[PDB]
Amino acid sequence: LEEKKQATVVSRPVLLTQENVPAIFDNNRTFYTKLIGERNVALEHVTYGTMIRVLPRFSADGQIEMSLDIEDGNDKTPQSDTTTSVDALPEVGRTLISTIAR
Amino acid sequence: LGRQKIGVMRLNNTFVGDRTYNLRDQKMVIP
Amino acid sequence: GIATAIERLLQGEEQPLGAAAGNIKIVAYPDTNSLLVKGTAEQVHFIEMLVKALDVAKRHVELS
Amino acid sequence: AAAGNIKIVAYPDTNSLLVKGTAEQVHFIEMLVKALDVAKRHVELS
Repeated sequence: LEEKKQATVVSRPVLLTQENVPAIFDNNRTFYTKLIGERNVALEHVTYGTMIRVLPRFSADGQIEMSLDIEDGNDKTPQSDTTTSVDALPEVGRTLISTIAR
Repeated sequence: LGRQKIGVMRLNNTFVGDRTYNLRDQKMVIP
Repeated sequence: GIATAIERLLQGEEQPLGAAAGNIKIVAYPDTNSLLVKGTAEQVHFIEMLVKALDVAKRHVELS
Repeated sequence: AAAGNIKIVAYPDTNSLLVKGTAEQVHFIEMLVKALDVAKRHVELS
């Protein structure tokens, strides 16, 4: 065997808001499972996707300070040939960042 | 006696209100 | 909002605002987007000068 | 008056404090706020 590979992905969310107003952009995916109990029967769910929550504010010089909460997740896939691809195992990998920049 | 007075003070380099973040299960609140 | 911030500012408040500062009632009326202040002729003018300092136009930020 | 009758309420819609007191206590908090309001520096950790 002799293998080469290359992959590029560029994603970009855009959001518009006002001064001192919290805004949310969200692009998620929900996975519903059937927990067959008897009493507290429930539809349990997981959620993963791109998400921004920002709180912009103008400084005295004209710079923009922001309070960020960034999440970027996707679905990691195990081997499809084995039995664990038909049950409720979506191995989720996320990436969380929480900071303040100006 | 002294009359009451309401003053408004705008902050240019900081935030009013608390900031919240998470470490995988638990919430931290900064005053 | 603005009707909860000034209501908590005048809460309790046995203070000589120019009667007292504790008998001013502020009620939000959202059907015409306006405040309702009940007090003396000097306390009503006192809140009207505070409202015109908290009422400014905002600017838009687009985050990419 | 006293130090116990000063009311401080956050107004986040214009990012400002609301202080209610006498004419000498309002000036007393305004000098404290201008000492706690400084610009910060950025650190990048690798």
